[PDB]
Amino acid sequence: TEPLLDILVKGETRIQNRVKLGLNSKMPTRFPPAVFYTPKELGGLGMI
Amino acid sequence: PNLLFSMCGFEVRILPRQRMEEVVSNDEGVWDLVDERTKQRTAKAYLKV
Amino acid sequence: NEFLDSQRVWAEYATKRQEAIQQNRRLAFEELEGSWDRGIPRISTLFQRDRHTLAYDRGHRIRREFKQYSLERNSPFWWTNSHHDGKLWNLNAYRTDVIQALGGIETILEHTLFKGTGFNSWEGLFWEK
Amino acid sequence: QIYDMTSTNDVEFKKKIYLVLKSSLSGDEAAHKLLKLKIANNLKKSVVDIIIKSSLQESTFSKFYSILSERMITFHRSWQTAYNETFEQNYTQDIEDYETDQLRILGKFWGHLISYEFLPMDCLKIIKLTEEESCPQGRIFIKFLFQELVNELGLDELQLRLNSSKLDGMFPLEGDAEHIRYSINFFTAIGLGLLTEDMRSRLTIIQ
Amino acid sequence: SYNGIGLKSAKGSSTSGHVQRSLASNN
Amino acid sequence: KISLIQIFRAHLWQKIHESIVFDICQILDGELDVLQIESVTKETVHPRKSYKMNSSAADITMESVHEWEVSKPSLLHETNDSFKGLITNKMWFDVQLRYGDYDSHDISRYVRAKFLDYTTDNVSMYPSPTGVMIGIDLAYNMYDAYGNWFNGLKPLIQNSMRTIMKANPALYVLRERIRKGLQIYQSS
Repeated sequence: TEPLLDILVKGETRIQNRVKLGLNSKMPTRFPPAVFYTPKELGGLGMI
Repeated sequence: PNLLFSMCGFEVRILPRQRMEEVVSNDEGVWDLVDERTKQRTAKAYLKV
Repeated sequence: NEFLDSQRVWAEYATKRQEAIQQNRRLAFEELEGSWDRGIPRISTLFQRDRHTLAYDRGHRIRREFKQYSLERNSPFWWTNSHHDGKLWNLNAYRTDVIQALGGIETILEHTLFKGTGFNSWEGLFWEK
Repeated sequence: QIYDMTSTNDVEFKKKIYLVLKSSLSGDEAAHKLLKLKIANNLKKSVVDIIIKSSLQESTFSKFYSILSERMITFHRSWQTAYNETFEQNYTQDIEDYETDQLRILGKFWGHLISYEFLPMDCLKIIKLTEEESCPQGRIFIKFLFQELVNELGLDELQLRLNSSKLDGMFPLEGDAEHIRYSINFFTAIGLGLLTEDMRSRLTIIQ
Repeated sequence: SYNGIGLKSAKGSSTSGHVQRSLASNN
Repeated sequence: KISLIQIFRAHLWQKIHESIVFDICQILDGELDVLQIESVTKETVHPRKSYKMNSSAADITMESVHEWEVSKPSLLHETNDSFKGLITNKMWFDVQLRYGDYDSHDISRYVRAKFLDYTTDNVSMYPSPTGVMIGIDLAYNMYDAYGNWFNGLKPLIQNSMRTIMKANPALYVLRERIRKGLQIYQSS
């Protein structure tokens, strides 16, 4: 399914934007993927 | 040659082996359907959400 | 691949149950350990502590489906009862491989303020809540 | 010079192929990312090993690793030699280490590529069925190999390919009736005995 | 070139719109 | 910004800068014989100076018995140098504090860049432009020094810095306030 893969991209990036809305910057470089995807035991969000 | 139906959330295309008009390997989004007495794969079930 | 592996495992369990009837002995519980997490039901459900009272639970799927009319929060999972089916996915391997994909722990801690704490090594830190 | 008792250059490369492998969704996606890397020809034997070992971590066969390997072979011929060198390297050397849960993955894996002609039937000529030159885990690997041959092709289409194979390893005909008694006994234990009709004619003439 | 493959725009896509040819599928 | 005010509250950055400068001069008067100093002096410091990244002044001034022979300026962990270049009577010390980021947290590139810039600057007033600048990242508790060495300082100063980074109360108060904000504890 190609349309589901588009919704997965648009869905996951809205969640990352919700964190980027929490802090007052939507900047890409301020949020390397280490921020979102690091597990909770190391202080990251633990996003899958 | 296409038998189409929609189960609980799956959209299924059932295509038999002899109507395939060529046999190609597939990625794992494809069920290989096995006849019980031959143990031979004689149809391919194609899945979509 | 779950279902094809499930058919052979319950075939293997049925014969191993059949062999223990012939030898009149209890199943060794480690002979079956290699297929502990195999099989669609999940063979581990045969050795649950509460399997006798769960045998009288009937229609647990159809009641779980119609929980959408009783409750506001249904669940993310409405197809599986973990008591009747076991755990059907393991994601513990995902957590370790992300850390490798992010370059290891020491690369991740460069992003953080760990060195400002003054801690010599990561390992003792546990987390406060 | 400083002697290299460690292979940290290989371990970082072995990490990178594994991360490529786990970051993809479909088999064509990972096949793209490996061919994007432009791996040198000395390492292309080792890349096949990383694919196969990580196919044994899965604990079940997946069609991912097949269609991964099929797009490798059709790309360039040095990939096709790399699987042909690996299939000999797996059978002659690596069977002694592999558990029976890993053999059902490999026998279904190599049986997929052979039944769709990505490897020829002539690679099966290496495998020989005797009492001396067989492993008990090697007999397990052959059993899970032929079932994927039976399931994909059918019993009659497999009969045609084994007749054009002209191999001697599964099929002793020239003599040595203790091997003919061995080979009929082993194939019927798998469940395939329709192909053994050639040997039974050869066996009773010896008697 | 844009040979009928890709996106009408990468604006609402939430991606970059970067398209590369499948090296796997050739023959 | 709320958190960094709580971490650096009650002029902590200023208190940190006075604490290293004090700990340096209270060491260097102890080994006063092998240096052949006349006296060690801490200068009067503008309270804005410790957090003025635009320009800098000298903190600790050396006056020498005989005229010292200092090396061309090198890193803290440089192996060896030719001393024979500059015969000088007076050396200075500067303690620079920075707060690093993920991009720019190399103290070594920072201190060399500050030392080459401030000496060539006309505005930054150093007496007798020989003497080392000691840079400390407060974000990643790193430390480095880059400047002229005559003899004996370079092993003495790195023994001193390895102590002071472990021994300073003001750095430890900083490390406490970070740990209170982060809420992390160490088991075993």
